[PDB]
Amino acid sequence: MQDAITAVINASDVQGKYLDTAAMEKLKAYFATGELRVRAASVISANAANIVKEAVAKSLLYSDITRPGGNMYTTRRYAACIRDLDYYLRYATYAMLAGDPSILDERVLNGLKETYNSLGVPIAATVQAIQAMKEVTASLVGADAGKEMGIYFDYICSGLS
Amino acid sequence: MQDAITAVINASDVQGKYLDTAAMEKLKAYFATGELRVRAASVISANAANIVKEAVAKSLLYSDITRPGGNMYTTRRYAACIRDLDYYLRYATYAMLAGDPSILDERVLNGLKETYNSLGVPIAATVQAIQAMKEVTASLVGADAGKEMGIYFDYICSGLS
Amino acid sequence: MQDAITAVINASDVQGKYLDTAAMEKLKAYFATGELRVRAASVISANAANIVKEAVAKSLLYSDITRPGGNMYTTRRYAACIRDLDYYLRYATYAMLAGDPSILDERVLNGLKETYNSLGVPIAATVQAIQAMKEVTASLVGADAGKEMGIYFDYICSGLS
Amino acid sequence: MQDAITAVINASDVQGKYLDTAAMEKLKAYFATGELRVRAASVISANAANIVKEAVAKSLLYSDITRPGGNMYTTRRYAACIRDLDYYLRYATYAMLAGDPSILDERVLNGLKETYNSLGVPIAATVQAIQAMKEVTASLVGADAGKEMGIYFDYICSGLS
Amino acid sequence: LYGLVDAIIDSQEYSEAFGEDTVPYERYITPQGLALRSLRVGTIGETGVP
Amino acid sequence: VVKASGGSSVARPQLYQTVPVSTIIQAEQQDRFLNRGELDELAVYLRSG
Amino acid sequence: SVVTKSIVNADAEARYLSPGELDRIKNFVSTGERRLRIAQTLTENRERIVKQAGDQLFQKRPDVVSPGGNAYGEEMTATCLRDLDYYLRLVTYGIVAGDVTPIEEIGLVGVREMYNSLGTPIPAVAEGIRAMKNVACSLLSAEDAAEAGSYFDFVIGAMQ
Amino acid sequence: SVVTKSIVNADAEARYLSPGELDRIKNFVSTGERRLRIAQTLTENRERIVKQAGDQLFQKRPDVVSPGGNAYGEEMTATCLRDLDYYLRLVTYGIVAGDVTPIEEIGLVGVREMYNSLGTPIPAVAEGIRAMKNVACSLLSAEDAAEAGSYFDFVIGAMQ
Amino acid sequence: SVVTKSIVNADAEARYLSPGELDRIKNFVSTGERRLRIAQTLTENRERIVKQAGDQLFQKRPDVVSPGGNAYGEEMTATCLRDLDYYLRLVTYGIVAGDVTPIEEIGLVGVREMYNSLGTPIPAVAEGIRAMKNVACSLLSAEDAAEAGSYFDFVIGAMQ
Amino acid sequence: SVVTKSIVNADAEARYLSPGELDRIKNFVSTGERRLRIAQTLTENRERIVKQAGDQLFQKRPDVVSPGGNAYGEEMTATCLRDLDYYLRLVTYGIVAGDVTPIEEIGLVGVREMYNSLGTPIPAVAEGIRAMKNVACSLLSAEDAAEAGSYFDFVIGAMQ
Amino acid sequence: SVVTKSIVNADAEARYLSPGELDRIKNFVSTGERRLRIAQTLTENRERIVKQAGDQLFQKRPDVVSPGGNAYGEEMTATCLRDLDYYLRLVTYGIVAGDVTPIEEIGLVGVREMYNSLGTPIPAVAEGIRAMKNVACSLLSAEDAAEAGSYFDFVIGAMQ
Amino acid sequence: RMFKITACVPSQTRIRTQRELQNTYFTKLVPYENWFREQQRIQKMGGKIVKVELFTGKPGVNTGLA
Amino acid sequence: MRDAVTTLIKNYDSTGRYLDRDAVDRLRSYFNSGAARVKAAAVINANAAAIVKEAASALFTEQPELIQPGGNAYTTRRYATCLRDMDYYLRYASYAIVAGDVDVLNERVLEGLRETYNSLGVPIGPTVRGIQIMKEIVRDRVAAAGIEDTGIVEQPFDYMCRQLSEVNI
Ligand SMILES: *[C@H](C)[C@H]1/C(=C/c2[nH]c(/C=C3N=C(/C=C4\NC(=O)C(CC)=C4C)C(C)=C\3CCC(=O)O)c(CCC(=O)O)c2C)NC(=O)[C@@H]1C
Ligand SMILES: *[C@H](C)[C@H]1/C(=C/c2[nH]c(/C=C3N=C(/C=C4\NC(=O)C(CC)=C4C)C(C)=C\3CCC(=O)O)c(CCC(=O)O)c2C)NC(=O)[C@@H]1C
Ligand SMILES: *[C@H](C)[C@H]1/C(=C/c2[nH]c(/C=C3N=C(/C=C4\NC(=O)C(CC)=C4C)C(C)=C\3CCC(=O)O)c(CCC(=O)O)c2C)NC(=O)[C@@H]1C
Ligand SMILES: *[C@H](C)[C@H]1/C(=C/c2[nH]c(/C=C3N=C(/C=C4\NC(=O)C(CC)=C4C)C(C)=C\3CCC(=O)O)c(CCC(=O)O)c2C)NC(=O)[C@@H]1C
Ligand SMILES: *[C@H](C)[C@H]1/C(=C/c2[nH]c(/C=C3N=C(/C=C4\NC(=O)C(CC)=C4C)C(C)=C\3CCC(=O)O)c(CCC(=O)O)c2C)NC(=O)[C@@H]1C
Ligand SMILES: *[C@H](C)[C@H]1/C(=C/c2[nH]c(/C=C3N=C(/C=C4\NC(=O)C(CC)=C4C)C(C)=C\3CCC(=O)O)c(CCC(=O)O)c2C)NC(=O)[C@@H]1C
Repeated sequence: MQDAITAVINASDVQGKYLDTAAMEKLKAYFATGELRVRAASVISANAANIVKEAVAKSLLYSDITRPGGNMYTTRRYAACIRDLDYYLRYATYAMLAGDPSILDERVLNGLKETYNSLGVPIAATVQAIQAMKEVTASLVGADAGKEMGIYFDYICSGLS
Repeated sequence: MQDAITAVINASDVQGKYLDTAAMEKLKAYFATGELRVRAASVISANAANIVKEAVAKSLLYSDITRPGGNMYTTRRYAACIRDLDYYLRYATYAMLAGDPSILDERVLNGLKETYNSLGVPIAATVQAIQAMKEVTASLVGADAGKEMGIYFDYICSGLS
Repeated sequence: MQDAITAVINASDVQGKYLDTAAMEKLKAYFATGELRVRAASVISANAANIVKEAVAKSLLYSDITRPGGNMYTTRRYAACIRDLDYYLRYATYAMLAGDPSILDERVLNGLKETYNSLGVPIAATVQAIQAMKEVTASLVGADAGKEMGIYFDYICSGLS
Repeated sequence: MQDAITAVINASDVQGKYLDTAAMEKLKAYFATGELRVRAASVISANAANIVKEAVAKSLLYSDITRPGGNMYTTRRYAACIRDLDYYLRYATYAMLAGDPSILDERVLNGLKETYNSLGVPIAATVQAIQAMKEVTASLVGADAGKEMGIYFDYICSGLS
Repeated sequence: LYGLVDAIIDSQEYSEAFGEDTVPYERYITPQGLALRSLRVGTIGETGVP
Repeated sequence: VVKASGGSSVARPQLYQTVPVSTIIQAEQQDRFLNRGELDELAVYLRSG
Repeated sequence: SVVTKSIVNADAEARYLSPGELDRIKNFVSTGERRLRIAQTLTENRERIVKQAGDQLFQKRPDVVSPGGNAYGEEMTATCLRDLDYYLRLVTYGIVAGDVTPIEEIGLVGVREMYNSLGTPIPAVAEGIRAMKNVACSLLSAEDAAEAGSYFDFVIGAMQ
Repeated sequence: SVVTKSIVNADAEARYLSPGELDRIKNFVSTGERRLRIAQTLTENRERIVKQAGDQLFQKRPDVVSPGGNAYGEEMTATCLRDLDYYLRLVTYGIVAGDVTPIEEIGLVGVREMYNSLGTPIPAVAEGIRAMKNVACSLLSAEDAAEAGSYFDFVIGAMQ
Repeated sequence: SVVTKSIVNADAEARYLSPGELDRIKNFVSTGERRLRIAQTLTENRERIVKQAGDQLFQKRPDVVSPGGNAYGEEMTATCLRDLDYYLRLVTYGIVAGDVTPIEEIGLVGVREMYNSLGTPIPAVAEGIRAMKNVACSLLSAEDAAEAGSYFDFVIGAMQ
Repeated sequence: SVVTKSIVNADAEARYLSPGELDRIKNFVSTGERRLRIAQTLTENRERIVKQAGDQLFQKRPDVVSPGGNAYGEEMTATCLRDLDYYLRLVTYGIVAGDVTPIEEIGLVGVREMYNSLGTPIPAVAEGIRAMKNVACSLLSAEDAAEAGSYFDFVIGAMQ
Repeated sequence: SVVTKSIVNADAEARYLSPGELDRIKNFVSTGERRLRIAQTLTENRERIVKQAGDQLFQKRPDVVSPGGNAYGEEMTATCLRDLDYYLRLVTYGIVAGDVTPIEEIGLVGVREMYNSLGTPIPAVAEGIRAMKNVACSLLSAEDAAEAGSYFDFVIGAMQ
Repeated sequence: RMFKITACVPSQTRIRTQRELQNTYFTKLVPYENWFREQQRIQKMGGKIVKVELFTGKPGVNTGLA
Repeated sequence: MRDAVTTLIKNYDSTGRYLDRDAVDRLRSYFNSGAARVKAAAVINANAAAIVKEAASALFTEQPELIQPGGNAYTTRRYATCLRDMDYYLRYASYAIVAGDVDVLNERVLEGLRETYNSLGVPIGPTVRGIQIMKEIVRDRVAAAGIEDTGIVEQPFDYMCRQLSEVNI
């Protein structure tokens, strides 16, 4: 649970040094991008359900995954899958606000692959859906903030894979 | 492993459509920068050793990391650390040539957090070193190649984080 | 707990097709064996205490196990052992009614070896006592049900070993 | 592996300090214990098979472990168990010679608990067996080095637990 | 967290065991928790062989 | 009742070979920055295209 | 099945199946032949049931087939008709099982979440199943139709 | 930081960050330039702040430097001054972060436990931090000192 | 208000208001004039915003006014426009407050349940409020409209 | 150490320690006191050894300490002296261990890689350790000097 | 078994079972009835076979049951007879299977290790099994006894 | 808004030795949000609260009541 | 890898019991039906290629989406590997029909199959349907050949389908 500001100061703290000028430059960078990050976060908040719905339609619906015997087929499984996509999008938004994928590490990816492998969830199909969510999010929040959201979606994909 | 051409062709192939004009534009951009990519790659190959030397001197050297018990103390550990910086540079060069980050995800980032967390390697210090390598490399190869190589260095940095 | 009917309908559901005539044949078969299964379950329920009393007397009583230091010595441990024999009988009866070993797999045998090995319970003696219960049960419900109660009791013994 | 010498020097190396006078006292103590340790190692080396024989008799044999379905039943498994007990004896004697339990931690304990739980090996019986080995070894090598062997035998018990 | 906490504390099992007057207490352990406690030398005692 | 084998990690087999990937693949497996001649071969393709 | 629902609720209390539950299973297995016949008829007439019921649903609630609804165009309308087919199939499974357990686990758990995240009016789905119930009443004998109507009623009950 | 506290509350309530919390983050990122400037002045003058405030602490509380006091002798006094330096470093961190949680995480949680173990008197340490606040206020402008003083005030309040 | 929410939250922890919360209420005091100005201009255009945004809602979703839609008949169309007006009234309250505590309590908690009982589609309400957000942004000053859009975003996000 | 060397080899052969190896460690424990004495004298005179041998190194190769050399300037030349101090410390570790094992781990692995990338001439480093060996020989008795000479010799051979 | 040997070899080939392999296991299942009869004679007469084989063991090798021997004692001789019983049971398994691999899996893989641990003369165990073979051949016909001897003699050969 | 009510909860007959006086007569403070659960518990007990009061002065505010 | 005989032996050995009359009865049942099992496996082995081809065509007509560009069998590279999987199932199922026990299928085919299919992206539901289509074709062929009890031939395919499929309770 480190944001960019906390990460900068934490590294300084471990070294035992007052904030250096280079660290000030890194903090300035976070403050500089803050406005676009906050704006995109509010946009995702408003369109949260739609982002997930579009991603499911773009990557998962009318496919082997949702047709009978595909592990998203039963209604309980469909509800579970969209719940997980909601979880991914919410923590990606938190990560964009903070500037750090550490929240994704601690709250999503610390045991996710083992749970998915045990349950039988197809990792590749989830990765496809998360990638589609990246495309939809980029359109909704704008390309400039879309690059920022993209890195955190990629973090989820790298950990999940 | 996928280069940009492989990704474009495969996306078109899944859809079933012949290569569309927008896809042609993406491929055309990659081909157009081909001369710059090859030129920069040769520069990296020639200057790779000094790129690493400068980057280690910039951040890791004369630091707590090289102090006794700092995890680059031992001569073993120092040699391995500069090797890993060589790895990141080499695979960043591969990623630049291909134009896609799949090399980084397939070979560099499918065991990186496991290896580094198991060894105790300090991720923050590695991130600082790779950022320093990005700056040194950008100076040697010029701004256009500094931007391209920079995105792949950033990929490795965020993945390590 | 999947039974024969639930398993048949589930398999047809996975394929996606409505219930086939062949599936109807299988369901008719289970309905045919319903009379023996229900009758045997009623017999087991009424005589459950006597089944366990006879099995304990035949196999476990007046041995080292029931004498000081034998793991059935303490009054606590004796009551726990008879409770475990009741467990195996009850879930074997559930399995016979269902026509499916899924309940045994899911609830009874999962981690049974690990719990017993952690507690110090002799798994060899538990297997022998379950065999004694199998013989007593076979006598009480007759060869028709004893054949089936045999397969479910032996399922427990195979897993427990 | 770290023996006592290597542990002392590595502890000093981590701080970065030359070997202190207190560290010299530690090393001198190890050198003082050297004769009794080497003598005891030769005793165990010649009497290794007898130690395993006596221990398996004292604890493992004539129990539910060796009755059919008890995990040590079958000649394959009885051979395997005596092989594992000799593993413990050999590494424990290595540890007596070196003076540090790092051999046990590196070559025995790490991962053994998971493999044993996977294979179904009773873990209580293993602990009781190696404690029985401790009793036999104390008799053969004498009390003073039996004091020493016990430390490493107990280390193995704690790791398996 | 607040919803999950109230679900657990409002559950029928919290009222059945621990009631509404009793501090909660450890009522069960997984077998590899009993392995850690009860199989160290000094706690194993006789547990495992006659 | 069918216990699994390790854990399933997504595996990406190569559908087809291309000159970019092929040159980079062999360089990666021999652990050497793309040799000047091989780099020029990729450059032949890239100046073309 | 009625068997597993009896076993599950008895397992919770840690009892052997009580005599009343055993009697219930006895009756269910005896009348299983009748149940299989009921499901056979619905399976045979599945095409007609879906077609007639779909027309009735669209007529009663034209908004769904109007623009701006979930099912606009033949592509979306076909998928809606398939969903109605799904629920007919689940009702057949329910009749054969003798309990609502197949219906519940396969297709009544998370229905609100799935259809809400699909952009579909759940009350309209409920009316569609009501229409299928009426069609099924036509195609079944009175005593059988009452029993099958119970499973249709459970579907609409969770739906709305 | 404001961003991390907002995320923590939203995470514990399963809530996309509320508009008010987003507004708080917006104001904080804008004031960033002023925040970093205040931190730069404080760290540049850290030697003067610690020295002057340490003199004030010993003058106000002679018992701490009297025999039997915690900071008796040159080395003990040096460690006391180092603790004051630590707390100033924490205050600079807090000013930059815009939240007191970096100060709380590092050095303020369990401070009673740590100092009680060491034998140090907590209120006397609070006197030292109060003196540091006075010196920093002299080194800062009025608008700057009000913001930085609030972080000093939290430190003394928690260590009261 | 932000002050009221902050005071209650501090009361729970039995803490005097922390420096960050003091800063937040300080900024609320500072921006009060802009808050009142935003409320006044939106109030001036209160009828216009609701009516034209309602037209946009109907235009985007024809099923709303089609047969089977809840807003069928001139009286029901009036009720839908009134709901848009209710939310605008709450949004102006919330803008004045600087906190979503009024918006939440008055008109958002249980909105799914209330509209489900009424039969109304909450997603359609969401589209209507989105149209209101755009209209209000155009009438409001662009810099001020950025802050107001966040509060409209909260309302539409809660709708689902 | 001798003990670790024997145990590693025997562990690979899955064999209780061979009788000869047991005798070898017996001789090592008897010789340990002499080893500790040698380490004691070298570490007690460590400042002398490093200082005068470093002077010899710079005198023998002034280009190395000249401007443009790796040890150009006060800071860099001090760090070069520190490297000489490090290698003396590792030699003391090796003397106590009775085998190169500690020195061949802490240093002597990838020294070529580290130094060659660092820019330093590794033959010059070898000359520096040779000078330290000569000074140590003066400080040691003849037979004692032979063993310490062996460990220094291993270092210089690895350097070359 | 014959069936598993055929399947395993075919699977290693990665080819469907050969027609010749299928005919071989056709012969195996044809002779199954004879195999079962031979097994049942040995099983039902196991008490007599073990007792008479025990007499022959304890007279052909009187040392093993003499004082100081492995089997000396009322209980030690009982465990020895149990071991003979174990091997007879394995032989019946093998007679049913048509292959010696069930016998070899459950015993004869590590018998040397197990008995060397237990301090037993494995030649004496072999002579006990030979006594079992002699006793069993007379309880079977000459044609049947030749089959039984094969499974009794693989055991003895492995015992050496 | 927290509602405080005194309920002579009907005897559950769950006391052997032990003590049931504290359960038998209860004076408690209940949040208005949690008062529904309290009423359900009173139904299980069998005894309605003799006296019911609410600490907050006014029962309803349509807005910002909190 | 266990046959019916080896399985009965394994159970009885773990419990330390000489084979009683119940064991002999079940062993006799396997031996009596062994001739029919051999004939059925011979039919499958003889028509192995034809069964695979017919089952593949039936599966793709039932589920066109696989052959379309989105599906996993789209190009001929994957079409070949998919046909190979069909051949795998038939080969191991014929082994299981000879064996009379589904342990062969469990140990060599089904174990790890879901992990492998999820990682490679292979869709499991279509594969279950393909196995079922093989089951029906094979049952038709053995019934034509003259094997009266097709319970021996269908049960291995059914076990593969149940283990490979999810629960969908
Ligand atoms: C029909 C009464 C209403 C309606 C429906 C509609 N449905 C879809 C698409 C899907 N429906 C499902 C539902 C299920 N999956 C299941 O496994 C089960 C139980 C066995 C059910 C009920 C799913 C999974 C999909 C999508 C993926 C798929 O391929 O099945 C749509 C299309 C959604 C879209 O925008 O693409 C629609 C419109 N529409 C109506 O008007 C009725 C009120
Ligand atoms: C959706 C893109 C894919 C998919 C997923 C799917 N997941 C589940 C069930 C679970 N998912 C999780 C995941 C998480 N837990 C977390 O804490 C986090 C981080 C916030 C994540 C991502 C968990 C724990 C479960 C288990 C809950 C349970 O008991 O199921 C299912 C349900 C499986 C089932 O059988 O019910 C599904 C279907 N499925 C797909 O088809 C997509 C490709
Ligand atoms: C001296 C005889 C020669 C020489 C050396 C020189 N070294 C450095 C810098 C470093 N040397 C080390 C060496 C070690 N690190 C280790 O862990 C060990 C084993 C315990 C050794 C030997 C390291 C880490 C550094 C980097 C700085 C640091 O310690 O953090 C320098 C400075 C290089 C520079 O310009 O940056 C020099 C000059 N130089 C000579 O001229 C001699 C021939
Ligand atoms: C340097 C910036 C930091 C650092 C590094 C350090 N790394 C290691 C050891 C390993 N590094 C890797 C990583 C990779 N292996 C690869 O094949 C690739 C490319 C595909 C990478 C990135 C691995 C596997 C190891 C361990 C195996 C080995 O020794 O090579 C060490 C050694 C740790 C040890 O003592 O065992 C160190 C010290 N150290 C630092 O201080 C920097 C911050
Ligand atoms: C005597 C006062 C009454 C009575 C008793 C009776 N008991 C048994 C058999 C057993 N009793 C025990 C009891 C214990 N095991 C324990 O570990 C402890 C605490 C240390 C106790 C009290 C057990 C285990 C048995 C089983 C046999 C065995 O020990 O192996 C019998 C025999 C019953 C039978 O049919 O076998 C009897 C008769 N009988 C009376 O008439 C008195 C009222
Ligand atoms: C008898 C012909 C000879 C003989 C044997 C003897 N054996 C033992 C003790 C044991 N024997 C076994 C053997 C087996 N375990 C198995 O799993 C199998 C295959 C199914 C076999 C054959 C075991 C395990 C024991 C240990 C005790 C136990 O069963 O728990 C003894 C007793 C040894 C002792 O002193 O403890 C003897 C005497 N002795 C003879 O004289 C014959 C030549």
